[PDB]
Amino acid sequence: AKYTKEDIFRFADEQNVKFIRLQFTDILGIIKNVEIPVSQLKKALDNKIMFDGSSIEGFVRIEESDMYLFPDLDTWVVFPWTAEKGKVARMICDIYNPDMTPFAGDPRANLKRVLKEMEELGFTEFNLGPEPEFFLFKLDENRRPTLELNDSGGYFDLAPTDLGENCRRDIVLELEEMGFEIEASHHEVAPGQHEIDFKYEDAITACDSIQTFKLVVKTIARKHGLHATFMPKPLFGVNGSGMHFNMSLFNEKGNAFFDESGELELSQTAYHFLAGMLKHARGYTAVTNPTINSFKRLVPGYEAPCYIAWSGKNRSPLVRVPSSRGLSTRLELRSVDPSANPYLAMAVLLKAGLSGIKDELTPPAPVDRNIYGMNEEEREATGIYDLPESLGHALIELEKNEIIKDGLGEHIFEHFIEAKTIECDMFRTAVHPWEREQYLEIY
Amino acid sequence: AKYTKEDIFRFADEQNVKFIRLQFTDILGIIKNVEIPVSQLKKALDNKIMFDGSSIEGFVRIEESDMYLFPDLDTWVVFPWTAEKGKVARMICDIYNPDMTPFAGDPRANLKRVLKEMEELGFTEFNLGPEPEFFLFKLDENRRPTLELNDSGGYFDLAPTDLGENCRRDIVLELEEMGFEIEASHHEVAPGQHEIDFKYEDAITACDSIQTFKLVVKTIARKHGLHATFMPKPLFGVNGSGMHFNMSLFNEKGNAFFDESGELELSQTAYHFLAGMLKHARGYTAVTNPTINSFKRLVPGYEAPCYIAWSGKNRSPLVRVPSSRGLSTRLELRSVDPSANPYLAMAVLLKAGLSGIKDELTPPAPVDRNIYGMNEEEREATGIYDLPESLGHALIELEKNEIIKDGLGEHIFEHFIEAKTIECDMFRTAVHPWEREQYLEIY
Amino acid sequence: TFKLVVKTIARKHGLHATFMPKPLFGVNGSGMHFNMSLFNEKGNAFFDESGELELSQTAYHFLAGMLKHARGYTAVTNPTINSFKRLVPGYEAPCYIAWSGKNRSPLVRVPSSRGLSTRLELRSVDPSANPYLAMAVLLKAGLSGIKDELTPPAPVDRNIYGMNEEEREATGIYDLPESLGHALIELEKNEIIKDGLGEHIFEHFIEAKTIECDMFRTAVHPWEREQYLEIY
Amino acid sequence: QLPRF
Amino acid sequence: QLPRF
Amino acid sequence: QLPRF
Ligand SMILES: NC(=O)CC[C@H](N)C(=O)O
Ligand SMILES: NC(=O)CC[C@H](N)C(=O)O
Ligand SMILES: NC(=O)CC[C@H](N)C(=O)O
Ligand SMILES: [Mg+2]
Ligand SMILES: [Mg+2]
Ligand SMILES: [Mg+2]
Ligand SMILES: [Mg+2]
Ligand SMILES: [Mg+2]
Repeated sequence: AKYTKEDIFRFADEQNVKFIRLQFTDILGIIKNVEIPVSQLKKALDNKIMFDGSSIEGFVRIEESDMYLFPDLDTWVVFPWTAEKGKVARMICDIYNPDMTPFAGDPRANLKRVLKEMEELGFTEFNLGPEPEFFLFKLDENRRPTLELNDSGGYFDLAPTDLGENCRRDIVLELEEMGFEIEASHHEVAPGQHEIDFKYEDAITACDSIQTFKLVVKTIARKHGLHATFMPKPLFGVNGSGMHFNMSLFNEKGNAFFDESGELELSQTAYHFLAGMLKHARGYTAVTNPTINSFKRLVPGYEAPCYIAWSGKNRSPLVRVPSSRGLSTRLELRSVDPSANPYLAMAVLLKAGLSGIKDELTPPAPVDRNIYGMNEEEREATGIYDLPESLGHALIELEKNEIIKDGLGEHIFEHFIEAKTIECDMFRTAVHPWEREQYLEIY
Repeated sequence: AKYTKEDIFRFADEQNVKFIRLQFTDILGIIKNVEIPVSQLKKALDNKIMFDGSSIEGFVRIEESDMYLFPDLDTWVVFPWTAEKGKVARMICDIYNPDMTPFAGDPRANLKRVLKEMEELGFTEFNLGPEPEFFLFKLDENRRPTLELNDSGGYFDLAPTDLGENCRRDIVLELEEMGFEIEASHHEVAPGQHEIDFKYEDAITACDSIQTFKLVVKTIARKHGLHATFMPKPLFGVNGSGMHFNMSLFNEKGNAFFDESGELELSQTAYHFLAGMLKHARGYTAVTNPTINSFKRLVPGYEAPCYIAWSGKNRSPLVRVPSSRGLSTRLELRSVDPSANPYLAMAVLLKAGLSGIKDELTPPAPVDRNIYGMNEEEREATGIYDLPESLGHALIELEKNEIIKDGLGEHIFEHFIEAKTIECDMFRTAVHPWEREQYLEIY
Repeated sequence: TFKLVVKTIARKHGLHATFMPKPLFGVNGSGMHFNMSLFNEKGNAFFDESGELELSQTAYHFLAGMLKHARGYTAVTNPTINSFKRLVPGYEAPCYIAWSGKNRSPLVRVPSSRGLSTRLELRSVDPSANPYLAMAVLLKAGLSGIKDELTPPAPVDRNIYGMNEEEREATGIYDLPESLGHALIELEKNEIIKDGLGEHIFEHFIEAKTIECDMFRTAVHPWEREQYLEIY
Repeated sequence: QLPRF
Repeated sequence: QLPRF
Repeated sequence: QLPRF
């Protein structure tokens, strides 16, 4: 408990806020919110605000359903770009049924349920550190995004330099001012691609920070006449954007993944987690990569993962074990992209790891022989398997796997499949200019 | 034997031709040709012209291979648009190995081999009538095709009218002048879409007429400042272009598909042919629809077939039996599109029908209950199955089926598979503007 | 005459006809493959129905001579700097000294036609070469091979591009010169090609080509600026 | 239900 | 082999 | 001698 009701009232009085954005996240990952004046703040703190819960279902909503808006006090953040006519503050809210029960269709509530299951098994917390990457594009005269990148930088290069501009520096400075724990910030391989690293927090706090980071980055980029995009693969032939997740599991003693007497200084819990993560990777690939464009990133030659394998040092492994040990022991999943919903991805990953721990599965031997060297047939003999190549195949794999369904819940699973099958069909029937440039004069 | 060598020499002398285009068709269906002066014509008639046979393989060619250019005398056609500085004539040529053996990789030779097998089984000829449909687009200032149709017509409508233009009328008039047997011509459902029907000839003659028709239509449309395209689905939300094939099998007595004493006035041979065509439809769907744009046409609601079923009167059946009987008895396959190679499609269809006749398979009962009414699950209980939804699935079905491989030959099968897999990989990794319009701003 | 007439007619129709070996990067180059046959009183000297591959011993000696001195006359057959931009892998231009009846870009190819049409095809020649000098050096190499009765190496059909340079240098496969300077050095080393060119032509050709190489070497190209002006 | 299409 | 690509 | 240069 970081803040209380009285603290929130005092903050609202002293910082002179007149608007509060009670925000939440739908199934598709879009940040939505209800806007209330400061005069209603007390009612908001009484968990008495009603709204339409069907919006959580996204565009596949059918029937209006009334739901409560239980806010979280610890998520109180005051925005700085609010001029003087009253400031704006936000609090991430939980969704509750009218019968005082958390909504099963809320991704945050689902993540809380999965964390409760993990605590039941014996662990304390699930620390996560994300590595989101984003692209910056120049705006047009009509304030519309173009295809021109802001700079032709390189990997870890000092490309933006000093003397103005350097949108990454301004973004990180305002994030630090807003109260974000930023570890580092650097230029990525692709031109105009930047990465900012976070500190390791709890699962829920990390997801909330991810959403707030996306919002703040987009707003600040729009301030400086730029468009910040988190599309997995905005351009062809260039490196994509990833959101590598470094996860660690903790218990009463400390880090559960660390064991000085184990092989690679890894505990049996870490190996069981690896086995669970690798066994069901084909299952949750759809959740971790939910857009059609996502699977355009999962292609060989751009450091994105393409095969289900783990290693300590390899060219684009699905799961990577960083060399750091002790309390910093962690497992990195590299298949996640910034377009994914953080809550759903964390829920499915935690469910897979928990299932692996419960079943005590033995992970396959790590591969370090450049699996890209052989053909598909030459590596299918071993345990190396391909990730789904399209969203439709990933949706089929979801519909087959049961543990991921249990980790998502029936409501979320049904609405996710419905929305994504529509997206697949919409993309399948469309006629793209690629076809009108390959078969127009030819045929 | 319609023409002899002396006839060809007399024609060349009297019509004053100075150029002869010895033409052929590659695996991909592109019309290719070697151009020789009239002074070499005698050598051309001696089957002594050498050329690079690897061009038949298309872009996937590796090693240069020398091959002969056996021409066909009956295909002598003199083009009318040649001004006065010498005329241009063409003859479709067969490809022969240097050891005086027909090339196995030539689609025409493969079709001849399949026809030889059919004659061995006891039949005489395989009459075919195609129904090609094409779109007309207006050219730009730089003589480049645009997306604007030439007219907003309708199905069987008198849209182009009189008083100039009416490119369909000019095309059919020049085709009649060139020596084409045109049955009828009309406006199709889509605006700017036109169909011209042919008379029923032999398989080889029908395929040659199809290729010549494509060439002549494109040239004449270019003459009047228009672009004629045979792309299966140039535009979204509009009717596609098809090349329905009406096939009939003949014997010494007459039409083998006609029997006054049989059900529906159809012989047992016709039913065996139907069973063979329906059994392997999932197999040769790749050959009949060889482009990515093709499977954009195979969508419900635009009269294109989507399910493996046959009927005498139904909304978009895969195989349709026209009401005409007697010597006009025929089976119509509607899944073929103008982009397909006529020789390969005829070869695979003949192989499927011949296999059905040899195995004496019983065809499924015709469906007339509007299969579109039920869902996929409600119709999968019966014999109704879906056609492949993408070119990759069709390629997999090709790689599984053996009879279609036998009907294509090892050389053609391998090169077709290689080219189509390259095409699928090229399309899969591309980033289309659809993806940017759907995710650049949202994410 | 063909070059002159083609250029004139292309200029007539508002076009420019060029015989540059490689006008554009990443696109196929232009070649001038030579199909040569040697005749005697009886008939074609390269044809023998009783020989292996229906080839006479004269044809094999000619092949051995052509392959032995290929590194020597590569300069004469490819006399421009742009020429060696064409001799790169992946565009069907030859890059290794080998012969075959059917292979992806061999240096010397034997067409399947026989009888009076028996011939050997050299594919390293480009349209920029002087036809007289190229024919002189090729004839000298073939004649030397016939006189010495050299045995040609076995043909290669295993896609030599599959292996690395080291894995194929163990066998008789060798690389053609990669630049005009190396080709000029190879010319200055070889003596039979000098005899086939004559002292006057050899000296003047060497002088002109060395001047051309020096002129190209000291130039600063926009590629260099695009690669280093901003980085450094 | 489906305003995307 | 691969002019398309 | 050297018009090119
Ligand atoms: N250097 C890196 O590891 C970047 C990886 C790449 N940007 C991705 O999205 O996976
Ligand atoms: N009216 C029709 O039958 C046209 C059919 C449609 N044009 C097709 O391509 O199948
Ligand atoms: N198809 C071919 O053989 C062309 C060869 C290539 N143009 C060259 O210059 O060698
Ligand atoms: Mg990174
Ligand atoms: Mg990482
Ligand atoms: Mg029609
Ligand atoms: Mg029809
Ligand atoms: Mg040649």
